[PDB]
This record gives sequence, C-alpha cells and structure tokens, in this order.
Amino acid sequence: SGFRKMAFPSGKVEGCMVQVTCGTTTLNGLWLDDVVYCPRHVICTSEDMLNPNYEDLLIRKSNHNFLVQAGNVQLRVIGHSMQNCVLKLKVDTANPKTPKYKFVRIQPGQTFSVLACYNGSPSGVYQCAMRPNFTIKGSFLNGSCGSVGFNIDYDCVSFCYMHHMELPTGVHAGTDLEGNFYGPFVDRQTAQAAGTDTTITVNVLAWLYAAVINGDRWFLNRFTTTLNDFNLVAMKYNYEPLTQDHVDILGPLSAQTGIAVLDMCASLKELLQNGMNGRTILGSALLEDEFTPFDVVRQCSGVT
Amino acid sequence: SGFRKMAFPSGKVEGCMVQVTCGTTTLNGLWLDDVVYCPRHVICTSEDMLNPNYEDLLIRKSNHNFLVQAGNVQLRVIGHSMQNCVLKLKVDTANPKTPKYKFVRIQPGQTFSVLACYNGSPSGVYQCAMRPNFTIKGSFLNGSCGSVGFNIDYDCVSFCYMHHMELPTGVHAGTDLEGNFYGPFVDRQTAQAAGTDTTITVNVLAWLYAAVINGDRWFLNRFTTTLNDFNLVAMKYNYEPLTQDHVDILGPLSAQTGIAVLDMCASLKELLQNGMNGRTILGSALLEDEFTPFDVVRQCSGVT
Ligand SMILES: Cn1c(=O)[nH]c2cncc(NC(=O)[C@@H]3CCOc4ccc(Cl)cc43)c21
Ligand SMILES: Cn1c(=O)[nH]c2cncc(NC(=O)[C@@H]3CCOc4ccc(Cl)cc43)c21
Repeated sequence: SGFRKMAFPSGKVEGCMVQVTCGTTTLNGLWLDDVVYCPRHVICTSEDMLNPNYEDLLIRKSNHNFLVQAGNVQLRVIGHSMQNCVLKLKVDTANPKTPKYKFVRIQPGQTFSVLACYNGSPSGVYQCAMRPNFTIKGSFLNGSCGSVGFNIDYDCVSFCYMHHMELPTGVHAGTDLEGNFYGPFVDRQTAQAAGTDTTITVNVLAWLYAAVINGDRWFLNRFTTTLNDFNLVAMKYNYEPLTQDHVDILGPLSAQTGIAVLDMCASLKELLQNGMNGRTILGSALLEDEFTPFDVVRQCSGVT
Repeated sequence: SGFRKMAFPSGKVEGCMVQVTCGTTTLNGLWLDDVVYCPRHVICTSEDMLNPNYEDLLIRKSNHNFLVQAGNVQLRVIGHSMQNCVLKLKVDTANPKTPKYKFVRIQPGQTFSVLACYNGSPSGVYQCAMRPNFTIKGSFLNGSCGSVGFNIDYDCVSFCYMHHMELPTGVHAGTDLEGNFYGPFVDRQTAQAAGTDTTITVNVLAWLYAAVINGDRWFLNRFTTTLNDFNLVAMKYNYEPLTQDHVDILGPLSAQTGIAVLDMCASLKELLQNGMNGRTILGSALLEDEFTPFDVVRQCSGVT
C-alpha cells in the first residue's frame, strides 16, 4: 500500500549520458549505439539564440568542433547531421551500455521519467507528464539541456523527450528523439507563451482509483453521471473532455475496485464543485493528474 | 526553474539488488562486496510472523537454504549471520558493481530515495522522508521487503533504510543497514500503531525558500516573528519545533533569497492560520515537508 509519484529506475539511461560541448556551450547528449543525440542549439552562443539560422551556423562547425565526453574519456566524432532540432553526432565507438531502445512520440497526458543531467552527469530523476498544452513542468537549470524523458517496458527504454528550453513562465519545452518539438515551440530566444494547461481528466480518475485501492475512500459518493453531463462540468473546470476511449482504458481499474467509471466521474464532479474541504486524497490537497491508468496498474501490481 | 520531488539516480543501487528466497518466502537483498543484506523475516512463514523467535527459527536454516539470485545467476552462500533484524549472507563472489558506500542511520526529517524492488528487480524510484514518528510513507507491495533507501554524495551511496513492514494504517517501517528499526517497531505481525505524524517545519521552510527562488512569491508577507512565537503556532498545528540549529541550516537559502529565516517563519505562520485560500505553492495545495534544506540547495544548484 501507499502510492507515490514514482519514476522508472534510471540506470539504463545513466549509462547513456554524455557531455557535448561546441565552442563555449556545453550541454548533455544521449549516446545510443554509435550516435550521440543532442539539442542543435549546442552550436549557438547566447547572442545567436535571439535569431539563429541553424543551417548557417552549422556550416561553420566541423566534426572536431563537437567535443563528446563519456565519463572522463573523449569520444571521436566521425560525422554530424541535423535532424529537425537535434544533432546526431556519429562517434567511432558504440556505447557498450546501450540498452534495448525505441524512440517514441508521446501524446499529451502521457507520463515519463526525466533524468536531469549537468555536464553529462546525472543529478536526479523525477516523473512528469506531457501537458495538454505540450509543455512539461520539470526541474531544469542552465546546463540541463539534452536531459531525456523516457519510459521502460521491462528491458526496453522508450525515449520520448529531450529537454531544450525554458519559457518565461518557468515551464519547459522540448522535442522527441527525432528532434520534433512537442507543441508549437521553437528553439529561439523569443516570446513564446503556453496555451491553457488543462487537467488530464483520465489521469485524475486513475489516481482516484489508486486512492480507493489504497484505502482513501472518503470522496466516494452515492451518485453517477454520463459522459456528456460530466464533460459539461469538466469544461467549466478546465479539465480535458473524457471520451469512451478513456472509459475503456480505465476498465481494469473499474474491475479491480468494483466502481463503475461513470460513478468515479460523478465523485470527481462533486470534488470539483465542492472542493476538498481541507481534506486530502493520497496525501494531496489537489487532484493529481500525472499518473496515467497504466502507471496506476503498474504501481498497484509491481511490474519490474 | 521548476521544482520537483526528485530522487537520486538509481543506477548505482540497481546494480546491488538481488533476490533472496528462504523456503517459500522471497524478498529482496542488497549485495555489497561479498555480503547480501536482507530482512531476517525471509526465514518466516506467514504463520511464523505472528510470534517469531528468530534465533530459534534461524537454527533450522543452513547456508544452502538461502537462495540468492543476481539477475538470472545463482550466488553461492558460504556464511550467514543475524545482526539485529537483518541477515547478512556471505557469498563467494564480491559484487562487481559495488559502488563506494556507507551505512548511515538517519534522523527524522531526513529524506532519501527508495528503489522499490520485487524479486530482486527494480520497479521504481521515489523520494520520501523519515517521518517524526519514525515511519515512512512509501509505496510497497508484497515482495517489496528488502528494498532500500539511500542518498548519494557524488559517487558514494549512503544506505539508510531497508524496508521490512507495513503497519495496518498503510504506513511503512524498516531498519537501517545494521538491522536496527527506526522507531519502536518490531518485525512481528502484531498491532503496532504509529505516533503523531508531525510536519517537518525546517523542510517546509526550505521548500518555501525553493518557491521564492522559482518565482512563487504570493505568500510572502510584511511580518516577522521570533522562534518562541513561531513555535507556539507550530505546536498548535502539529509542526515540529524550530530550533536555532534549523535556523543555521536555512542560512544559505536565506542568503540566496535575501529573506531572513524569521521572516519566512512569519510567512509560514500566516499560511498555517489563514490557509492557502485555494492557491498553490510550487504546484501544491499543501505545505510540502519532504525536501530538506540540503535537497533545496542541491536541486536549485545542480549537484551531480
Ligand atoms: C538558461 N536556463 C536556465 O537557467 N534554466 C533553464 C532550463 N531549461 C533550459 C534553459 N535554457 C534555455 O532555455 C536556453 C537559454 C536561452 O534561450 C533559449 C532559447 C531557446 C532554446 Cl531551445 C534554449 C534556450 C535554462
Ligand atoms: C504483505 N505486504 C503487502 O501486501 N504490502 C506490503 C508492504 N510492505 C510490507 C509488507 N509485508 C509485511 O508487512 C509482512 C507481512 C506480514 O506481517 C509482517 C509483520 C512484520 C514484518 Cl517485519 C513484515 C510483515 C507488505
């Protein structure tokens, strides 16, 4: 029992982190096989960030201008290419610690672990979610660019995020491992504002199921609702609309607890309208939305 | 910017986890050098747990009754001894992945990362704190016993916790790596109730400093207080008394923000008396107390 914001064990990803320096900019890179992936803004000075022409800036860089260091040993760069907003630096040595891996582009609402790094060295691991406005709320200081987000399915690491930027509001933006930004963000030091950060309804419901599984049951009410009635309330509270696909996904948690998905929706509807009244659910005074239904099943079943 | 509940990178500890089975009980063990540490209740059946005489039960066990498996390979047990509530199983092979390590006994209020394991395999990593009542609020299912808590100082892992038990209220109890339980708990399936779970005041203040560093400043007020006046309020709200030692520890965060420790105490005093009024601090609707002042400095500075 007990339910925590849990990240995946980070060992498989720690074995992939390297330091990439180009000129006076140093950030992190991800070394998989004989390729090192890193944000293309490693080639920029602080002044270039204002209006960078990456293709033009890249012309002035050769393989020897990218310094890749794995631990305290230097890697030989034998090729470099730009793919969207990431650089792929081909090195002469395959990473001996390369885990089984995939590159996946996640959808909003999906969660992942982040291994925050500085100078190619891991500082910490935390869990976050791709927000509905395609930002993530992370913990990243200067030098953290190139840190990655991932999920693990047994022994296969699915890399979904690479950190690139912090917006003026303190939220974060980045790309998948093909270098495509999540959302409309661009790697330029220009005013970019995020859209509405709506609550991930299906994740809140999954977390209310986790609360029932762990004994926090005070919020269960005598009501039910329909998807349409619930969504009228969800719209009002800046919650994402719940679909029949989300109801299907919650099926196993509904089966485990015996609480119909629409009954849990009615409980959530009353929590939105009435508030918590100074009470907590799983140690939280707000409705947590960064646990997916899959995370709840995994944590409540002990998948390793 | 951004502030997350961050765990240490778990790789160094993942390389130490093994599966220990004695008869029909399987749990986790920690393999450091040629010794495997595990909860002594691995020798008990579910029936033995009601009133176990560990010395007597241990007489019926030989080295060959302890099955230690590292990955999918078996370790040869050449000795076994009981130290308080842990068994130390000497194996014929030193763990080749043994990191630099220490065994430390933490004080209440101190935080640590937990690598939750099942069958010697890591499932997740999360951060928690030794509560003032010597329980921890973890996430542990059956089979999680032997999972460890630790801190990392650069390349040295200080192991502080080994999981042993879940109380009827869903909170957790365990020992240091010398097998001594934190608090008054015993490894017996008997009614054991926890004392008051007071709030770790010095950690809340550190987290309010983290909030100011990250731009959440709405709660800063025009007041100050004294330790004595603050503690009158802290007592009333089941907060731990703040001492001059805690004030000294917060010194570097006070220097970084320019907010005197007693001014932050007055802000916290108003938050306790007035509540949050539906507002959040660092994404939380409650006052977070599982970040120590050291955690705040480390996360806000990027120690790797
Ligand atoms: C500089 N810095 C911090 O101090 N905390 C950060 C957390 N995450 C990221 C950064 N860095 C940035 O955002 C840089 C600084 C210049 O502006 C831009 C513009 C676009 C892009 Cl892709 C990157 C950057 C951080
Ligand atoms: C069985 N079990 C779960 O299902 N979730 C658990 C989370 N953490 C621990 C356990 N296990 C226990 O607490 C066992 C079960 C029998 O009672 C006792 C009594 C003392 C001691 Cl030291 C251990 C135990 C859990």
